Amino acid sequence: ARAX
Repeated sequence: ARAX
């Protein structure tokens, strides 16, 4: 999500 935010990281990927």
